[PDB]
Amino acid sequence: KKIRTSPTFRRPKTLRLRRQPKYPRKSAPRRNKLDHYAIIKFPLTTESAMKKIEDNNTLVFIVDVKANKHQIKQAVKKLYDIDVAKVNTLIRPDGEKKAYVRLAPDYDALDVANKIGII
Amino acid sequence: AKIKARDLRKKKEELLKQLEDLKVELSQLRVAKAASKLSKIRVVRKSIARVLTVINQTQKENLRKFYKGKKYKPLDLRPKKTRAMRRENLKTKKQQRKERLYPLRKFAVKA
Amino acid sequence: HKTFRIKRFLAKKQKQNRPIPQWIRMKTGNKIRYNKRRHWRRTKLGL
RNA sequence: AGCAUAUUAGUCAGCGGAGGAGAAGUGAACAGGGAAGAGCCCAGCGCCAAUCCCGCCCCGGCGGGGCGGGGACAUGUGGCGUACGGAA
RNA sequence: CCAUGUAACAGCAGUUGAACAUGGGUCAGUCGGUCCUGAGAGAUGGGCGAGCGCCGUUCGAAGGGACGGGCGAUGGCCUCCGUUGCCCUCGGCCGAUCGAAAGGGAGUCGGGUUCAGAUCCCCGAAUCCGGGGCGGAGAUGGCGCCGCGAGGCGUCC
RNA sequence: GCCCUUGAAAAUCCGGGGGAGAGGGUGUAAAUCUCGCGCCGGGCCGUACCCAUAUCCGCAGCAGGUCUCCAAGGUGAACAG
RNA sequence: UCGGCUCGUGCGUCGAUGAAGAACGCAGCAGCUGCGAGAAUUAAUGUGAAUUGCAGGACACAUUGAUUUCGCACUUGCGGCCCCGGGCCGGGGCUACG
Repeated sequence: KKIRTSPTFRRPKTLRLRRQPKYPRKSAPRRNKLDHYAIIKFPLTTESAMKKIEDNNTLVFIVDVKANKHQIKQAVKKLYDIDVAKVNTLIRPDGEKKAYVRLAPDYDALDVANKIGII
Repeated sequence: AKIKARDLRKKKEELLKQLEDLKVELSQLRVAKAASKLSKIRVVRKSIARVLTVINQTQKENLRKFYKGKKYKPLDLRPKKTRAMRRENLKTKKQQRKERLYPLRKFAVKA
Repeated sequence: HKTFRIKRFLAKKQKQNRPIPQWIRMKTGNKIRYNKRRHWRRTKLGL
């Protein structure tokens, strides 16, 4: 009751064990260094930034380059205890990343900016 | 009255709390960027460095106490002299018998 | 149309095209008198 | 004084591999004098797996001791012994 | 580039400048890349090679993936799927991979706004892809007790 | 019409054939080329400007060279002058 | 003349625990130099009141006390496996050949 139907010999499947290391190769996990305080460096305070603050309900920040929109949004929410509608990002020709964080309609970007220190 | 490592030598949660306070202070200083605050930027940065250094040293000394006596330990807890040094007095019974039967003698001449 | 690496190279080359701070002329052992300045038309980047 | 053998030259360039040293153990050698100085080990042939590697307990070149399981090994590990001889 | 300000350079000059100085400016699921393979480049097997390597690209035990069943997945403690080995079972070669900002490739438009950005910002109206509600669809139909009820029951189809 | 020239590939997407199966017992159940609504999400990188009798290459603000899109009236056959 | 050249002496120590080299970044206010998101340096020890171009260290008088990037691919492109947290997002650990 064992007949080869096909004329091709394939390599039979064999057991593949999961690793059970006798020691971790690293004593401790590497600490995350792109935390919320490292994500937002400082708010941009320029005439265009002030226009965005007072007209678009948008805060302008300079952020880390490796940060993405999800990380920037979460970091802003945690640092300033606020809600974010959306985040647009660009990388400036000097290499810094600039983020326009549009806040929720129920939040006044002017009051929040005053709390932060700008305007 | 800055932060000094001896005063930090404390539980992990309290050290993390102090680190978070320092991070908030540094963020406020960067937003502010007066002469006094512009000077405080470096003080707060070095205090952050000091607290993190104390945290890492405490963690690694605890890890070294933990893995002491174990045959296998993480590579960073293993001595790092030099790749060549990490890669002697055994004798065969024949050589041992040769040394025992014919040891080097202490002798003087012309006496 | 730029890549990320080319743009970062250009940003670094831009941040180096500024004059020396004036107060450096007041240091004790200062021999510099002005800035390795580059002009976009006079000298071309290594690309 | 051309040039092809020769010379340039086992040299430049090229490739591989180290160590604190390595390697050795036109046109040279031996003897002689110095610097230094140091000798040894297997296989094989014989006798007696006597050999090696890899959970628990006790003491910054991961070893030592005790206890118990797995493997290597008879297609040959270890001890004695290899030319100056060796064993009985 | 934009604004502001103002010896050398702009083969005369300049109250001007792509010059000099200071400070700003480039915002996307929908426009591209990213994905595809095209000529081709190039690993593994194999061969060659003193050797760094290079020849070769189909000339080797080259599948690691399939709804379905029981032991043990019990885990929420089994609705549906994170569970292992096996068969009842299937799964061929264009063997990895790279190669287009003009080729292929779903889906965003109108109005307004700046000193310098907008199919990217705002207002408005859409759309594509991926991931546990409501409605509709599956569809009310055909011996016989009361009934000429179009009443529900009783049964079968 | 012309070719002794016959004018990409793949990703990717869809229809069909077949029928293993699943569904519920008379009020529905399985299931929707997936039908109408409703809910959530779409990360990363580029994006300024010049694009050429001074922003590119030619040693330069050089009569050179450097791929494209749109393009009105008259005359006139006319993207001629 | 705080640089060379030449001679001599001692030592003679790189790297997957990831080197040499490269890139990017880091100062209150370009280069060189020094460093690595703890970035113009942290800790410790010794030393001892400076650093300095410019105001800006309560320097406990027990003067503790001044002086990163360079599993598959190279476009930050695309994954897979196991955990953790927040509800898909974020974090950690893995995943080269011989």
